[PDB]
Amino acid sequence: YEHTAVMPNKVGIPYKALVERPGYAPVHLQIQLVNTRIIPSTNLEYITCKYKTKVPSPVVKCCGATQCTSKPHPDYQCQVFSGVYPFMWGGAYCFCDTENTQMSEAYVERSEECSIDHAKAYKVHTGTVQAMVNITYGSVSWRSADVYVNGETPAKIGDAKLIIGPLSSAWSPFDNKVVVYGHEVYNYDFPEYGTGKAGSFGDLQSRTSTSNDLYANTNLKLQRPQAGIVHTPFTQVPSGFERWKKDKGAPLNDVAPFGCSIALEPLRAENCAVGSIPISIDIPDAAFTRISETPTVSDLECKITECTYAFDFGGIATVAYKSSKAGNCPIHSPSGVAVIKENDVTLAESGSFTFHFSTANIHPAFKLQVCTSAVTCKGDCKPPKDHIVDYPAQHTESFTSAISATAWSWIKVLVGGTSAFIVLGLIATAVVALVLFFHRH
Amino acid sequence: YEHTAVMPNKVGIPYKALVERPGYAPVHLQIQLVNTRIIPSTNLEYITCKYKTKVPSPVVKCCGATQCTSKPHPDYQCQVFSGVYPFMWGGAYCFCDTENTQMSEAYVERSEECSIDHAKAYKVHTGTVQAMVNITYGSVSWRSADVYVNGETPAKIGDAKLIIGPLSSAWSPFDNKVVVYGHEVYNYDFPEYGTGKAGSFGDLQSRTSTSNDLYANTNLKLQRPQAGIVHTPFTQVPSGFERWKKDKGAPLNDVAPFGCSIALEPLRAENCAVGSIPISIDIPDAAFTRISETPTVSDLECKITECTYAFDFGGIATVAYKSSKAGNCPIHSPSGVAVIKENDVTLAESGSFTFHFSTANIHPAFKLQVCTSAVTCKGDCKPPKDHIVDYPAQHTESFTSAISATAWSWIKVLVGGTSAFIVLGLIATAVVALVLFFHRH
Amino acid sequence: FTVTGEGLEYTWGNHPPKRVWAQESGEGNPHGWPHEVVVYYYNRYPLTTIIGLCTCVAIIMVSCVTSVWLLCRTRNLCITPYKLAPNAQVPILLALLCCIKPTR
Ligand SMILES: *[C@@H]1O[C@H](CO)[C@@H](O)[C@H](O)[C@H]1NC(C)=O
Ligand SMILES: *[C@@H]1O[C@H](CO)[C@@H](O)[C@H](O)[C@H]1NC(C)=O
Repeated sequence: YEHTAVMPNKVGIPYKALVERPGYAPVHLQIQLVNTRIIPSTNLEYITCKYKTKVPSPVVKCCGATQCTSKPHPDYQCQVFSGVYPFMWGGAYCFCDTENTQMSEAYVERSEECSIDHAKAYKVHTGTVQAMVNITYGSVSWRSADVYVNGETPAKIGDAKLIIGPLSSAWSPFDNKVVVYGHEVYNYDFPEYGTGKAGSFGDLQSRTSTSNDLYANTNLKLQRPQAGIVHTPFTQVPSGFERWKKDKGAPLNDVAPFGCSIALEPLRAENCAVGSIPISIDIPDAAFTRISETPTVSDLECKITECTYAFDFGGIATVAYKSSKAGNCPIHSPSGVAVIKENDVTLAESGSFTFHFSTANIHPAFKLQVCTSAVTCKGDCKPPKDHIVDYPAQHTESFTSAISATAWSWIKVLVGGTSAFIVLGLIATAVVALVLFFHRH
Repeated sequence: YEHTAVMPNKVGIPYKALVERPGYAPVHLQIQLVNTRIIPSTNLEYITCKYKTKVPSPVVKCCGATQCTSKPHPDYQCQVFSGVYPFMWGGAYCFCDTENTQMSEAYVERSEECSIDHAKAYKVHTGTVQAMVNITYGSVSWRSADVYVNGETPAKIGDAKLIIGPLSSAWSPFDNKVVVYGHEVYNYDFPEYGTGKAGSFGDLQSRTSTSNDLYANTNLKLQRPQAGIVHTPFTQVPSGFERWKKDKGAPLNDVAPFGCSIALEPLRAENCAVGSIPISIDIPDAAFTRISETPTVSDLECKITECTYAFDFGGIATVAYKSSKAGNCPIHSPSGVAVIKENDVTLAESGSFTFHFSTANIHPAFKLQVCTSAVTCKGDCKPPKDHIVDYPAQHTESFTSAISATAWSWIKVLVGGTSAFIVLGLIATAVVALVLFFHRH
Repeated sequence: FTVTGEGLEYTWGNHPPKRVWAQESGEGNPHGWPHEVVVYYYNRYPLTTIIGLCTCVAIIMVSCVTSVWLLCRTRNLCITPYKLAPNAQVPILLALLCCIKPTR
């Protein structure tokens, strides 16, 4: 039996419904999300890390000059400096005063920490969304399965079939380009490979962590040795990766709206409340019992003993009850006014049971079903206290929730007075226009 | 210099232009596009093939009754047939009269032909588009290169930067559901995982070619082994692959519009002649030449010697040129009215050379530029007398092509006659409106 | 930190993040007298009560002014026939309702 609904995309709180086949005892199902993951399809543009500017040992020729040549290396620089006259230990080294030239070449390469820490540039697409759902229905205990949230893919949870999706909103926390570092992601607009800007984020761009090719724009100037000593002095823009680490933005793990943590291994966006999901569940026919075997309840009345519109289950009500036979019966309130904590209630012959609920209305007028029979419970709630609370709201607020049946009375008397004066003026015009336009002749 | 243009996304037609950076000779550019590879990103949803029903050996327990569990197997049946008297050779195989057990286990699994043939079902996305292109500029010979069709990709063809901007139209032959079979694809919706309709397509649905889970759904039923012969008679719907082959639709490649052929191993539609392409080609500056070096050409006179508006270049014409000095000229018409067969003409003095061209207008008016000069020539063309031929259309037809310059005269004199008659009326109303009203006065 | 009904997640140092939700528990009495009513709803929904009050004073103003205009119009259209004709009898019902001076 196929039953369709819409459930809010809110992870913790269960979603209770009563699927009802006429002629069978209505069986009570519960759908609880425990993961909802927005998994984008990504590809690795490149990775970046601190660089190391290795300097080969310079070649110094006496009484004669070498020349510079170019080798296929990232940010390779050669500069032959003249008249060096080096002074090593154990005497001067190069005989000829002047006509002494040092090659002094450098080049840039991935540091030995790239393999450990390295930002990864990713370009993301719409991707897919999937979730872990926990199902209960009738006597069948909780059974969990992973489902794809799209309108088509079903999932055989136990013996029921479940189709979840699409999300009502296609929102995803990730922009086109993202960068993952450590365990946090950033919505950075990283330079397209091969356009690095010498020290802001792209200064080392290796397609993969172990790619021989490498792009490097560290602005490696090569200064001359001075004072007759042997070394290769270079000036260089500091690591763009270091600058990025210092001036790193707030991570998306801390800035994402709707409150979803970012996990890493598939790059999920986990458990954020955007919109709602349709539910289409096919309950097995074998889980439906005939009506005759299940209690039928009549002569009902419900009296809300206590109720405070707190986030938790701050409402206790009792129901006067007469039945056809003893047994266990499900309970549910279809409307969004109140959510019932109890699912089923044992029922004697001509007893009176109690149930708990959470509501957001000052005046919770809601309808409650007990085995195909509805009762209206009115109550009058009272303000909670203690302000900040650690657990989420178990109910959904509506615009007409806080009106407290005197404020209703006030807007009633106001609109009534306003309309009454207006209509009185209208009837005044009628009577004057009647006695005068006509009825003077 | 950078030259930008747009071009028909046609497969054999060359696209001819002249780059003109001032103070230099015009230089002749040719682009030829030799395949159009529209590569859609796809995900394999599930594969399918003929089923095969393995019926393990029945359990014949003689006196008494066993029961069998639901072991997890695709579309598994197990039903105990009570009251069996299995009567083999050399004795009946059981010593009881009645109260004997025939367990009738049946079980369905992927056939071995699935290894070699399988209608694998994908889900098409937007993907990327790329093409193999062939350039010719100046005196440089032909230079070919594959290119991603998106503005953001240098794609250096030789020594020039070629940027091919995103294809004007985003049409793709493939809908979101495609099923690949053998050497062809089908634009068919596929009842996806676990929605198998039990007998048309999705009788078997295996997540990959070698997957341990298999959503068989084949409506296997088991019957009583007749008359005490040991066997497991099973009745069930024939294979969905059978009926899908028999009632297979027309393959997409036989239905794909815009002459779109399909290849398989990237699942790409080639030669897809929809819409147009922008082009931005940054040519080397060295291939240019100073105008002051270039020959002067003057007193140009071109005469069409015979034309007939065929697809192939069915017009021959002659240009009498007078010259400054030996040298090369490009000749192309800057307007679509003609397409010139000859890329370059390398030319001596004081002479009269012939060029072939193709056109559909019945009085072409090409303005053809020889060596940064101009000459306009026109004349009658006649119907080329073949009906259907196999050469595609070299020229592009425009609406003002077929009018035979008497019909042009006819519509001109007609529209003039209406306009002048109305004008004569307007003049008559004005002149009576004044001569006869205001002057009598 | 202004914690709304939608909740607030705060992380302090290396401590694990903590989520807090602000249940709609304000000052003011939803029932009883008007002043307590308006203060309870102002603490609940500040902007909504301000615009709602502004709308309500606006609608009562325009209705009251239009009503009094209609009424005074009718008053004129009642008295003027008799005003203009001083020597007739002014019917007592009209005399008291479209309340009138007795003319000479
Ligand atoms: C489903 O809910 C039950 C009860 O709340 C719990 O024991 C079980 O662990 C849940 N499933 C998963 C996958 O967490
Ligand atoms: C480029 O065009 C020339 C024209 O003759 C052709 O020979 C050549 O094969 C084309 N390039 C490629 C890669 O086919």
